[PDB]
Amino acid sequence: MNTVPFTSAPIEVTIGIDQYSFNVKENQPFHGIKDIPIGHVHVIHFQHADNSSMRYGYWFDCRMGNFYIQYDPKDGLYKMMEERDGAKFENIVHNFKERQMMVSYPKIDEDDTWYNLTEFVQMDKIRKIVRKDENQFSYVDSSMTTVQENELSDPAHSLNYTVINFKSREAIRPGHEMEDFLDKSYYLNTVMLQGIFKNSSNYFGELQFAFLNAMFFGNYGSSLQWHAMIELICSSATVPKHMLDKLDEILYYQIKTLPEQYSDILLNERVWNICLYSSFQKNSLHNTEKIMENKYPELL
Amino acid sequence: GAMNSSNYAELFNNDIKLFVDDTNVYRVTVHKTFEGNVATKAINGCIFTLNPKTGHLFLKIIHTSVWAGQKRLSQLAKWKTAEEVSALVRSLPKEEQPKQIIVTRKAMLDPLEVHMLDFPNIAIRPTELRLPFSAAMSIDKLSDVVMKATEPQMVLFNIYDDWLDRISSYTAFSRLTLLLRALKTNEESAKMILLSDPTITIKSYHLWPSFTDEQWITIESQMRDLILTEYGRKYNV
Ligand SMILES: CCCC(C)(C)NC(=O)c1cc[nH]n1
Repeated sequence: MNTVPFTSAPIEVTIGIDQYSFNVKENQPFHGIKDIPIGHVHVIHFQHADNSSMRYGYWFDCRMGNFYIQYDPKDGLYKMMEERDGAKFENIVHNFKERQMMVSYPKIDEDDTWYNLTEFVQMDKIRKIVRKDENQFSYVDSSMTTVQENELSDPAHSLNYTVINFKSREAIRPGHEMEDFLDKSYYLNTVMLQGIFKNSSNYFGELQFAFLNAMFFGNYGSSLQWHAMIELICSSATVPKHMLDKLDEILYYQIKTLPEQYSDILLNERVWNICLYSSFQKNSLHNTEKIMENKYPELL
Repeated sequence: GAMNSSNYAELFNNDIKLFVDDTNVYRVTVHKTFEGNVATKAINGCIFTLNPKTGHLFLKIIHTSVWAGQKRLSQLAKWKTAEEVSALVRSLPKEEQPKQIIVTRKAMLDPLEVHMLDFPNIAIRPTELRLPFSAAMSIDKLSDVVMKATEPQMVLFNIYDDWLDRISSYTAFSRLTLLLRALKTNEESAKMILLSDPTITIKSYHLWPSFTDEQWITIESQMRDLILTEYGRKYNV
């Protein structure tokens, strides 16, 4: 069990920790979150009660350091910081735990949701998408744009997702124009998997990270990336069987977790109808198709 | 973006552009088999690639051999079109290459865009105009060269004959669209109008008859009448 203590809670805020969220009143005696799953990345996120605009948060892995939250009244946000003094940190956390000033990450008999949503997500890969090398954790918010969105404006504050563009020289071999545009296997398997990602785990990790930033921060460029990565697989006629089976599980848990009331803005009708009903893989995503048809039949 | 009634004079400015029409690329006759099933037999086709300012027509003849052993021919035809247009552009000197290519059917946009990725500065555009370029195969000399081809071939024509010596390219394009619309709505009647008078001939190096200015006005009026008529004969009006 790891702990993310808070110095204090000076402004009223809805705090999220992975798929959980709870309200802390302005100046409430609240000192953080304990019992956090070692072995998982996590995301702690914030929506101020007074400005629902700008959801923001931090991706982190407690194995990489002792992290805490402290509100900054100048920049107006709850900031993650690393404490290098291990004994100081342990002492602080023990005091807050003894006085019962921390909420507990729940560990529920049946639950694998968070594992299933972050199975392939790695902190080291997050830190390459989100560039701020002096910190071990990564800040994301609603407004950050992706490298690809900037090509079509501050680079330091961008999401460096892998650029996917179906009408690009990278995607289309000279002389195989029709073949490569209608069957994207060479772009998936040779360019992206063998060439850029190295393996399917890294590809799925970025896909899952893009989904989670879309869902937790309403980050539009992340939603675009998630759908592009789904569409690149579904539009490939030749995909390893283990990748299709794993994609079906990945998407099943993402669709299961999505708030029912955000489906209209987080799900692209064209991509999903194409993927489930027109694409090469229309018959290879049984779990995803079943939950989509039972939970969002209107989109289809 | 799209080309329509509001930006019509853009066709006749000094930025090189080409229309591309693919409606005659894949052509079939549908017939019964001995067993009473239906089958198709391909016939030769053509890509209609036209500079509307100069009248230059790059007629790429599509011989039926290009379909042998291929599936999904209507889809392939769009990509073959895009392949041949891209090859044409690459064959032209840089200063002759188009700045825009306008496709007459939206289904050509992605095939052409993908084939032209090497030319990011050439704009690929659709149009909202309903242009009657399918009727190109009603021009006897164009139909003849297509049907006689035994191999892939490109033939260069000026679809305006010598009209630009006397009229502007706006007027020439308007004349061409009127003639082609008429041929499309009632080919027999339109051809009768064009060739009824044996004293007006077609020069060996031309496609249309050698009408005087006054005769063109009469001809053009007869084509309008034909189109309005058929529009009545059609809708009963
Ligand atoms: C008095 C100890 C119990 C605490 C106070 C830590 N619960 C919370 O702070 C809390 C706030 C919102 N949800 N839970």
